[PDB]
Formats: sequence, structure tokens, C-alpha cells
Amino acid sequence: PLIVPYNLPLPGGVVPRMLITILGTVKPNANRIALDFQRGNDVAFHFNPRFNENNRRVIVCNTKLDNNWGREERQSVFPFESGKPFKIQVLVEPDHFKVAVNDAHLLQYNHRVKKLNEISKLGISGDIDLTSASYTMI
Ligand SMILES: CO[C@@H]1[C@@H](n2cc(-c3ccc(Cl)c(F)c3F)nn2)[C@@H](O)[C@@H](CO)O[C@@H]1Cc1cn([C@@H]2CCOC[C@@H]2F)nn1
Ligand SMILES: [Cl-]
Repeated sequence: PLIVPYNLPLPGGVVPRMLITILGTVKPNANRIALDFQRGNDVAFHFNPRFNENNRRVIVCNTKLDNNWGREERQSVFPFESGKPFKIQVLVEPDHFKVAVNDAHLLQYNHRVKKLNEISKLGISGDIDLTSASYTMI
């Protein structure tokens, strides 16, 4: 286990067939979780479960370029629960990131940042206890 926030290094960036597994437990009174796939200051893929946005639960995904947030992709399917252990898996595919939570497909996010080999850090933050952060090639 590690104390958030934590940066998982991704040397030489990501590549198709790379499967990243984040294990943790959501804190009892959680407001938000965030994964940030970074290319320097740019955020290629921000995955942001929000427990209480306008008294609703929503997943927000976005890209940050030149310090500006772009078009949000939103999803009401919300597999997380306060207090509960989770597994987030991010499969890097040629054209998108594929996200599954607790072995169930959640969403796909098309690559806006094209230089996968430059996406060299994964930031993990928010209202979680982080157990594990690792990757393998499938
Ligand atoms: C509050 O900041 C968030 C941002 N955010 C969230 C965090 C974070 C920090 C720490 C922890 Cl522990 C953690 F969980 C975190 F989510 N940091 N930055 C991010 O979620 C962003 C996703 O679009 O939305 C907000 C920023 C934002 C969005 N937009 C518009 C909205 C209309 O559409 C076009 C633009 F997107 N303008 N600014
Ligand atoms: Cl944090």
C-alpha cells in the first residue's frame, strides 16, 4: 500500500496491449477519485469519478492541453461505492483507452493525445486507500 497522491512511472510511455491495474479501497465518505495519464504538463486522459456532482454520481473524462481542459465525456454508469475495494483496469488499445472496473467494462476514451510513447506518468489521487499500481503486457 501507498499514500496518495502517487505517480506510477510509465517509461517510454504507453503502448497497445499494456494493461494497467489499480487496486484500492474507496474512503467511507468519498467525493472524488482521479487517474491522470500525463504527457509532461498535458493530461492525455483524466478519469474522474465524482460521487456528489449536483447530488449525482458521474464519471467525467477529459484531456488537458496547454493547461486548458477540453471537451468532457460523461458517463452515468458508476461502479464505485464508498468504503468498498475496487479494481480499475486501463487497457491501452491502438485508438483508445479501455476502462474496466471490478472486471466489468466501463468506457472507452479515444486518444486525443497521439504520442502514446510520451505518456510517461500515471497520477493517482482522490479519496482512496491505494493498495497496488502495476502494469503488464497481455
Ligand atoms: C475542479 O477541476 C476539475 C478538474 N480537476 C479535478 C482535479 C482533481 C484534483 C485532485 C484530486 Cl484528489 C482529484 F480527485 C481531482 F479530480 N483536478 N482538476 C477536472 O476534473 C476537469 C475535467 O474536465 O474538470 C474540472 C476543471 C474544469 C472543467 N472545465 C470545463 C467544464 C465544461 O467542459 C469544458 C471544461 F472541461 N473547466 N475547468
Ligand atoms: Cl490526493
